[PDB]
Amino acid sequence: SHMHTQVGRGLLGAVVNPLGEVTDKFAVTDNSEILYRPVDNAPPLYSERAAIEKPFLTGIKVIDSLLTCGEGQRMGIFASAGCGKTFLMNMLIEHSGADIYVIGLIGERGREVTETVDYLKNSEKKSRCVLVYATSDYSSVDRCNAAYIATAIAEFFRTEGHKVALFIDSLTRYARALRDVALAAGESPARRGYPVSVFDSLPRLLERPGKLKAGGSITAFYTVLLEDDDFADPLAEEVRSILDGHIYLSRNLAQKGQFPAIDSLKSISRVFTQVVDEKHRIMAAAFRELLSEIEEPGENASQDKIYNKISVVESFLKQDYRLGFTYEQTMELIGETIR
Ligand SMILES: [Mg+2]
Ligand SMILES: [Mg+2]
Ligand SMILES: [Mg+2]
Ligand SMILES: [Mg+2]
Ligand SMILES: [Mg+2]
Ligand SMILES: [Mg+2]
Ligand SMILES: [Mg+2]
Ligand SMILES: [Mg+2]
Ligand SMILES: [Mg+2]
Ligand SMILES: [Mg+2]
Ligand SMILES: [Mg+2]
Ligand SMILES: [Mg+2]
Ligand SMILES: [Mg+2]
Ligand SMILES: [Mg+2]
Ligand SMILES: [Mg+2]
Ligand SMILES: [Mg+2]
Ligand SMILES: [Mg+2]
Ligand SMILES: [Mg+2]
Repeated sequence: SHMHTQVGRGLLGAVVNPLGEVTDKFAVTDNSEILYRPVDNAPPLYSERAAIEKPFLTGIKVIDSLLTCGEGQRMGIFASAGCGKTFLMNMLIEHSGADIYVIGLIGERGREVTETVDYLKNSEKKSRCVLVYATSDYSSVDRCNAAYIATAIAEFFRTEGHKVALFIDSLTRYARALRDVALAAGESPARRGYPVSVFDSLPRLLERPGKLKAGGSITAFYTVLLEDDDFADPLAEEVRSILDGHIYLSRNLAQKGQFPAIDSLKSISRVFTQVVDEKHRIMAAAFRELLSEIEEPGENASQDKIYNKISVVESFLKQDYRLGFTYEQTMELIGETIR
């Protein structure tokens, strides 16, 4: 729906339901600025936008080296359901360096909200974070406003000059509420269940981040559930065309317990070239080649030479949920791999 919510620095630390009223806190802020603002703004004008040049730093070896984000980039995260997803999302909030985090949970169960709120309660970031949510027992309309409230909230801190990270968990549940609305209103399913309206409403939502000439950015990570194929779920093909790339979490890698379960084969930052230097571009392309050739101890046979590179590769890609690496560390460690 078309609507107004609360924004401001008073909301830092807050949990916000799909109306706009705080229902819990993971932190207490000393500021109490609380303006009332529209939930459905338009994207910035092409004349208002900065170019994407400086990286968004996550702290996660495998994205900061091979899928570097740009401040103001809009990134997909494609994952089947589970922890994998929320393991990666917890790290982005932990080991990135954004000024503010706005997190929008859509359509999950109540336990899934509580888990995020407990995560937040134990994050040093907790004072820089806002959480909007809509569980599955709320209505289609309310699930769509969660997305809008959370963007709306991220938008305020952007005109106040902050570098903002935005997370929408399940775009595919945004979009499904979006359609149950359109079908309630009485509209004809075009594409595979979905009124043509939802796919013209999508660019408007997704182009409201990121970076502005006046200073202010919203880098936006957006989740997409993988349940069936590009024929059966139209979203993935559409979301792919509108966003600036995508991290693919792998079931195969997860089912072996490689975490984070990122298939760099299937992932791309579309702003890579323009946010990392030519040093990087090369070393990164190196490593990908390496990965390709590993496909082709235990413990004393001179096969040893194999196992010890698999194990620096596997050691580089794996990361402990508590550890953030900075550019240098990441870049050093990747150098130490291809020599
Ligand atoms: Mg609506
Ligand atoms: Mg950064
Ligand atoms: Mg890593
Ligand atoms: Mg990055
Ligand atoms: Mg998956
Ligand atoms: Mg999983
Ligand atoms: Mg998952
Ligand atoms: Mg984690
Ligand atoms: Mg975690
Ligand atoms: Mg995420
Ligand atoms: Mg803004
Ligand atoms: Mg948005
Ligand atoms: Mg940003
Ligand atoms: Mg989907
Ligand atoms: Mg598709
Ligand atoms: Mg776009
Ligand atoms: Mg893309
Ligand atoms: Mg790659």
